Amino acid sequence: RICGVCGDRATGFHFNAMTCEGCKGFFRRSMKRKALFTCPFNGDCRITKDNRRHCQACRLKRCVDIGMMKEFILTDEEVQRKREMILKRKEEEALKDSL
Amino acid sequence: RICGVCGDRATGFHFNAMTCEGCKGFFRRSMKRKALFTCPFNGDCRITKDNRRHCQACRLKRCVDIGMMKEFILTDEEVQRKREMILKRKEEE
DNA sequence: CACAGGTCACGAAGGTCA
DNA sequence: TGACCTTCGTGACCTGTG
Ligand SMILES: [Zn+2]
Ligand SMILES: [Zn+2]
Ligand SMILES: [Zn+2]
Ligand SMILES: [Zn+2]
Repeated sequence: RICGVCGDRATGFHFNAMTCEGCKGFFRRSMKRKALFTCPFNGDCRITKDNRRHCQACRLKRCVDIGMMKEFILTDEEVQRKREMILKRKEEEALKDSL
Repeated sequence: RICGVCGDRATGFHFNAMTCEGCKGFFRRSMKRKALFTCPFNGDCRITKDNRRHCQACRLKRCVDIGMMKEFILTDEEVQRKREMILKRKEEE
C-alpha cells in the first residue's frame, strides 16, 4: 500500500502500478505530452515523497521501471466517446424516463 | 469448471459458455451497451484472472470466440415483460 | 440445480483548482 | 503539482424462474 515511485501513501493502482495521487498525475501528464526529461545530477536520484518534484527525468524513469503502462492512459480520441457518450446514455435514460 | 475467458473459477455456463461471474457481467454489459473496444497493445493479449480488467477489447473478443451468445441476453422489452410476470406472480400470492 | 437478471460497495480512469 | 472529487465499469453475491 505504498507508492512504488516516491514511497508516498499510495491510493491504489494507477496505470497498472501502485502509486500515490501525485505520481499518478505526473505519469499521465508526462506521457500525454511525450515530455523527454533530462537529469540535472547523476541519473539515479533516490526519489522520495519530498524531493520527488526535483528530478522529473528520474521520476518518470522510476515510474516506468515500477510498471506503469502509458497504454492505460486514455487516448484523446477515447476521452471523447466518454465525454460525449456520457450525455448519450443521459439522453436515452431521459427518453425512457419520459414514456 | 474454469472460465474459458480468463481462467478464473467458473460458476457454470453463461450465455452458452463456461465462465466466471466477472466475464458474464462483462459480456452482458458490453453487448447491451453495443460497446466498441480497441486494444492498446497488439490485439492478442492473454486474458488472465488478474489482468482481464485491462483489455476489454481482447476480453470481449475472447468471449465471442469461446462462443458466448448475445442472443441469450434478454432485451430490455423482455426484461420489462419479465419483471411484470414477477410483479404479477407477486400480487397473486 | 442451472442460469437469466439485480444489487451496490469498490477500483481506477479523468477533472479541477489552490 | 496533487488532494480531493465525479463517474462509470466490475464482480461477489443474491433473487427468481424453469
Ligand atoms: Zn508517488
Ligand atoms: Zn535525476
Ligand atoms: Zn472469466
Ligand atoms: Zn488486447
